[PDB]
Amino acid sequence: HWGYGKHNGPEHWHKDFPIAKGERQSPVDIDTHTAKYDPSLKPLSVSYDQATSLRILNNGHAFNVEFDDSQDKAVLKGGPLDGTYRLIQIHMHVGSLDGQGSEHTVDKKKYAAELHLVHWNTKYGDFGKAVQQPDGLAVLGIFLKVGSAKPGLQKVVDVLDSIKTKGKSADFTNFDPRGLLPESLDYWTYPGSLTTPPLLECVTWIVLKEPISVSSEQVLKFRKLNFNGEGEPEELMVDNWRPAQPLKNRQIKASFK
Ligand SMILES: [Cu+2]
Repeated sequence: HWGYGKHNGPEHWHKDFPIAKGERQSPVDIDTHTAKYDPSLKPLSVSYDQATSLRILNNGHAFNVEFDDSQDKAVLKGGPLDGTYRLIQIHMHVGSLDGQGSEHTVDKKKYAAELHLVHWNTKYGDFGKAVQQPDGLAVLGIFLKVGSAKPGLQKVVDVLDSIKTKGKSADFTNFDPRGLLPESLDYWTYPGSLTTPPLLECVTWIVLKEPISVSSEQVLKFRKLNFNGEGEPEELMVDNWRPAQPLKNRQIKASFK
């Protein structure tokens, strides 16, 4: 199996999933001084108006909000993308200390957490088929930094008690993901992979420059989930992040100067 522990952590993943040592693995450190600004990139289009959330679940790796992706309700397009990408899931990578938690780093700096809004290319029929394509997924990464409480996240915060342990799930309809975005849509983009097994290199990464803020109380609560199942020794779901991987010969582009 796999996890974030000493014996099944990121350093062990390559034995079950050889692609862990591939050419386009994620996350990566974003060196703001070498990223290439590209004014040819069309603007990032986020259309979450009729988004329809379904459930929130603790799969032992993170909390996950699942959406109905049977139609073009909550979609992502524009930016470096060709076609339409449907939102299917949102989860969070969180640290144990405010100075760590994010998967992507900026000039080596790590944020307290990182939200990943996963979308898949509609020209592929469904998510399962999409992950098998180099351009099958588009994942929006949003950093979290301590500040004023974030209303959009309080919705999640308010339900955490119900999904404390691995396998627990709860109804999570009428959740508006628009509430998870910072003011600016400026971003960095590069070709990468899923950051948890199977680690398929099928995603176009779009990492927002502006982190959203969350209150200390909110962050504390997001660290109260468990990796373990109910009844087993309690293992706090903290530091469920994969460290930065070798960029190799990939170019990180910026949508802003
Ligand atoms: Cu993720």
